[PDB]
Amino acid sequence: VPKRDVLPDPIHNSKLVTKLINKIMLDGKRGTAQRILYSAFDLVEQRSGRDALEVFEEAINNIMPVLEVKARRSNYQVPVEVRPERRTTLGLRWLVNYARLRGEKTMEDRLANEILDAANNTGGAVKKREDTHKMAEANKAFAHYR
Amino acid sequence: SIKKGPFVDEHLMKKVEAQEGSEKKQVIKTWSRRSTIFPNFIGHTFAVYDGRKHVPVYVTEDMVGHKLGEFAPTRTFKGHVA
Amino acid sequence: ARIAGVDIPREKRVVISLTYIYGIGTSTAQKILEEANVSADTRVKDLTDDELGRIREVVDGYKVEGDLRRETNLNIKRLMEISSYRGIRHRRGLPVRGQKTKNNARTRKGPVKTVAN
Amino acid sequence: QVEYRGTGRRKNSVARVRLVPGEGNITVNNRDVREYLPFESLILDLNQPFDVTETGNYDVLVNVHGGGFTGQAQAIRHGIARALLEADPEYRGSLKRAGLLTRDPRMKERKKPGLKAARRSPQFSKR
Amino acid sequence: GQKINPIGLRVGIIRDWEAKWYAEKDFASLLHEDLKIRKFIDNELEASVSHVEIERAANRINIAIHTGKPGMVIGGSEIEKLRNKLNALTDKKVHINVIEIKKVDLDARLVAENIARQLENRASFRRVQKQAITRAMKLGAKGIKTQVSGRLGGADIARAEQYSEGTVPLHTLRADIDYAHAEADTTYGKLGVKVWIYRG
Amino acid sequence: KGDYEALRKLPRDSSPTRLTRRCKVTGRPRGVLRKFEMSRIAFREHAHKGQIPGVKKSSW
Amino acid sequence: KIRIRLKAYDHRVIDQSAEKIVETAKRSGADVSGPIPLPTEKSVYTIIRAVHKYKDSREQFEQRTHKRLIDIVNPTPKTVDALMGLNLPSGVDIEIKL
RNA sequence: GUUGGGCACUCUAAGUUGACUGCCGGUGACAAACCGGAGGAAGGUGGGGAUGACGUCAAAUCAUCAUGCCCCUUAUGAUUUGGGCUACACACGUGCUACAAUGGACAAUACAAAGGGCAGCGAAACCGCGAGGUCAAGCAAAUCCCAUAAAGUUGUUCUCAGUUCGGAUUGUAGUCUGCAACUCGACUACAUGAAGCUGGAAUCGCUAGUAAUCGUAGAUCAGCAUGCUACGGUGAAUACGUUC
RNA sequence: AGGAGGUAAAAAUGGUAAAAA
Ligand SMILES: [Mg+2]
Ligand SMILES: [Mg+2]
Ligand SMILES: [Mg+2]
Ligand SMILES: [Mg+2]
Ligand SMILES: [Mg+2]
Ligand SMILES: [Mg+2]
Ligand SMILES: [Mg+2]
Repeated sequence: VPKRDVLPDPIHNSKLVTKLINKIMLDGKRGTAQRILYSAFDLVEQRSGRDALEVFEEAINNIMPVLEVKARRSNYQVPVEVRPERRTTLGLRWLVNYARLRGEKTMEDRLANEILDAANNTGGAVKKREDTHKMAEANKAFAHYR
Repeated sequence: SIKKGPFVDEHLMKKVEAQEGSEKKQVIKTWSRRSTIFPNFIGHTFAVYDGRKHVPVYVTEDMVGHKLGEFAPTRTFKGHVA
Repeated sequence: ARIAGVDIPREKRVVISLTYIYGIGTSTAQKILEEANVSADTRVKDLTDDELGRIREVVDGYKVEGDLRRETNLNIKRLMEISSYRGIRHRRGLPVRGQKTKNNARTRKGPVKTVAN
Repeated sequence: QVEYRGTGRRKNSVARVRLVPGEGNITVNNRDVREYLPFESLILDLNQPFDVTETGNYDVLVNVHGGGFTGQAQAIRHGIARALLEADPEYRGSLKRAGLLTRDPRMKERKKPGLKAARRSPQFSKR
Repeated sequence: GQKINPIGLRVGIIRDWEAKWYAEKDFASLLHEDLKIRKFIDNELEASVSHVEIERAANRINIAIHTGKPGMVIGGSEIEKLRNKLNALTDKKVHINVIEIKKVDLDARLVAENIARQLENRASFRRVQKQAITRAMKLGAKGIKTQVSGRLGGADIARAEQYSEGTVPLHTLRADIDYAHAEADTTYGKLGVKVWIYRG
Repeated sequence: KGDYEALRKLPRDSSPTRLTRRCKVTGRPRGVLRKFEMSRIAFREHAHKGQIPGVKKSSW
Repeated sequence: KIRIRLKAYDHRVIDQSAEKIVETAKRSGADVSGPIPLPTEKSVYTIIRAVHKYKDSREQFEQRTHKRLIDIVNPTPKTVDALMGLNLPSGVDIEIKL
C-alpha cells in the first residue's frame, strides 16, 4: 500500500516545502496554509540575513532523529533504526506541533521562530530529538540482541 | 401575535355586553381560553375550564392584551419530595 | 472620558466604548455617531471637550441605565402581582419561554443535585 | 491558422481548448489567469505539459464551466496534453511517463443509507 | 425473513408491469380506482386467473385476463354481465379480452392456490407438495421449490417443510422465475404456501 | 378504533385545517406519500408485484 | 410548425413510438426534424423496509420519465390526420402544440 | 447567445466498441496461480451499489394489514368541547453551537452538482431598519421560477483582554400561517450579555476523492428541521509489521 | 533423524427447569 506522489512548489522547486503545507493545513483549507509558510520565510530572511531554504535545510536536520524506541512484548522498549522517510515524517511533524505551543500571538510569527531556534541547535522540537535518543540509549543494552 | 383586532369569540363577547345593563353578577361560564381580554372585560368574574372544573378568575385593570386562559394553570406540580 | 453617569474604558474606540453603557449596543452606538457627526474611528483618549459634550447631549434622549433598571423590573413585578403564567415562572425559577424541562434548564436551574435510586 | 484542440474532464468539470502560436500565456473564460485562480501552485501543474515535452511558442485559450477551481484547473492540463498530441504524435511518449494524458476517475462517493457520509458511521454505544 | 420477492426484483429487467398508463395529473386517483378494478375481478372470478393486466387510454380501459379455464370467463351472458358491472363502477367504458393458459401446473400462481384449497380439505401437507413437485417436472420445469409454513398438522407450535427438485437460481437476475404466495385458512389459523417455479 | 377513524375522515370538517390524510388501502395516518396516496408499507408490496406504472428499485 | 413531445416510462416503448410516427410524416414528403432526446426526470423514494423497528434498513425506489422532441414544418393536407390517425402503444401521451 | 447563420466543440440519450489474466519475460509439479513488463482512458473480481445459502436468538411487530382462540356490547363501541402526549430534584444515549488571531467585524468579488413547481413556483418594480407588504411578467418545463451557491480571494480594521470571543437567559415592539399561537409555532428588530480558556477514569469513527470541513436540494407538511435522505466545493496524514 | 529437562507472575463467580416426529 504505497504513497502515491507529491509535485514540488513553484517558488523553491523542492519536495518537502509542499509537504510542509499539508501539515499546517487545518480543516482541508490550503490557502491559509500557504500564507503561513510563504510569509514566515520572509520573516526568517529578515532575522538571519540568509537564504530561507538554507536555514530550512539546516533546521530540518537538527530535528530529524536517527534511532527511536518501539514498545513491544513487562514493559520493554526496543531501539530500532529509522527509515529515511519516517525521518522526514517525524521531523517536520515535530516542527509544526511544537510551534503551536510557542506562546506568541500569531502562528505566522510562531513558525518563523522555531526555524530560527532549531537552526541554532536549541528549542522545544530539538529537545524532543534529544529525549528520543536519551530514552533509546538507556535501554539500548538489552533489546538489540533479543 | 396578530395585528388584527384582539381575538373575539362571538359567544363570549355577546354575554359580556349582556351584563352591563343592570348589574355585574359574579359567575359566567366560558370554555374560551384563546380570547384576548378586552378593556370591556373588567369588573366581571369569569369561570375558565381548567380541565377538571371551572376555576374562578377576576380581572383587574392590569389585564389588557392577555389571554383568558393564562390565568388558569392546566397542569399542577407539587414538589418532588416536599 | 466619563459620559452619561458611567465610567468608560479610555483606550478603546468610541463605538465600542459606548456599548459599555447599559442600554446602548452596537447599533444605537453608531446611531449617535452618525447624527452628531463625530468620526467613529476616534479613540476615547483622543477626544476634545467639545465633541464630548456633543455626544453627551443626545445620549439622554435615549434611556439611561438608571431608568432601564426600574423600567425592566417593573415589567416583571407587574407580571407576578397579576398571577400570569410567566409571572409564576419567574417565582419558580424555571424557563419562561416554554423550553423542555426534562434535561436542560441549567441557566435557571443552576448547579446540579445528583441523586439516583 | 492551424489549431489543435483537446477536451479535458476532471471532477464534474470539462474543458475546451483552442491554442494559437504565440507567447506562452494562458487565457480562460475571456479573462486572465491571475484573477481566475487563487493559487499560483495550480499554475505549476497546468504548465507541466509544456515542461515535459520541452515545447514554448504556444498561446492557449480555454473555456471551462462547472466544478471548483482545483477541478476546473487540473482539467485544463488534460486539454493541453490532448491538443499537444494533435501537434506531434512523437510528443506522446514524454506525456505518457508523467501521466498527463490519463484522466483521473476519482469522483465523489455516494452517501449510503444508515451512514452519515459515504464512509462515516454514527457513534457506537454500550457494547 | 431475509429474502425479497424474486418477481419484485426483476420488474424492469425481464418482467413487465401489470399496469401500463401515463398520468401527468390525477395519478393518485386514476391509480386507486384502477386498484378497484382488479380487486373486483379477483373476488368474482371460480376461474383461476393469473393476470389482470391493464392498458388505459382516454375513455377506455383494456382488461387482458389470463386464466386457466377460459370457458368460465367467456361463458356471453357471463362476460357481458361482468362488463356491465365494470361500466357501472368507474362510469367509464371498459373493453375486456380473455386469454387462456396451457400447462396450468407450470404457472406458480395456480400451483399456489391449488395447494392452498386442498389444505383446507385437510389433506396431508407433505403429499400435497410432493404431487406438485412431480407434476411440473414432467411438464417441463428445470426447477421447482414449494414451501408450506404454519401450524401444519394442527400442532400447537408452528414449523415449515419445503421440497425441491432441480435448479432454481435466485441470485441470477436474468433467470425468469415465477413465484406466488397463497393462503389457506384452517380452523387452526392461517397457512402460508409459497411456490417457486423456474422454466428456463 | 380503525373503522371510525377512516369513517370520520371522509366527510368534510367544519374547519379546513382539521383535514388529515390517510392511506387508501390500509387507512394509516403516518408515512403516506401524496403522489400515490398510500403508506410506506402499502407502497412496497405494490412495487414488488408490478402494479404501479414505471417504478423499480434504484441502484445508482 | 408542429411540435410533438413523447413521454413514457420505458426507453423501449418510446423508442419505437418515435420512429413509427416519423415514417408517417415522410409519407407526405419530407421536413420532419429528427428525434432529439431531452434530459430525464427521475424521482427517488426512500422507505423503511421494516414494519416497526429498524430505522437503519431502507430500500430505494425509482420512477423515470423519458422524453423525445420531434418538430414538423410545412403542413400539408394529408399529413395532419395521418399522424393523428395511428394509435401509439399505451403508456405514452402526445403533446401537440400547434 | 440576443437575432441571422452553423451542427464543428460541448452537452443530451439511444445504439455500439472496449478489460479477458487476452500478449512478452521469469519462477512453478510442463499444472493452478503468483511477481513484474508492454500497449492502453482504465489492470488484475477498475471504483461504488443492488443482491443476504441452510440455520441461530420461543429476537421484533396481534398499534400497517390478516387471523385461531378469549373477553366487552346500554360499554372496553360512538360524539363534541377543553386538557395532556411539551411536567422536572435527577441519571443515560445521540447531536448542535462554543471557548477565539489558521480568528471576529465591515466592503468588494469568484467558481457547482442534484432536485422540486397548478391555483403551485412568485421575475421585476415600488414600499419597510429587518422578518415582510402592494402590484403582478412569464411558466405543466434542457425555455420561466425557487436560486446571490458557501467555504474561498482581494482590502481596511481589531491586538491576547471572559474581550469587538461566545449567544444561553429575560424585557419591550413586531411579521406570517391558521377558526384560534395561554399552556404549546417559526422568524425579525432593539435592549439584555449565562456557563465556557480545549474537557478526569474511560471511549468512538475512519485507508482517498475517504477523514475533516462548507453550503445546496427533497420527502412529510397550512405554518414549523441541529433529525433523516440525497448532492457537489475545498481536501490531508499514515500502514513498519502484525493480528500476542 | 532420536532421547531428555523446562515456559514474559498475576485473572473469582453466574438459581431452578421443559422445548419438536
Ligand atoms: Mg443502537
Ligand atoms: Mg396537518
Ligand atoms: Mg419473546
Ligand atoms: Mg379532542
Ligand atoms: Mg460576534
Ligand atoms: Mg482567552
Ligand atoms: Mg465458571
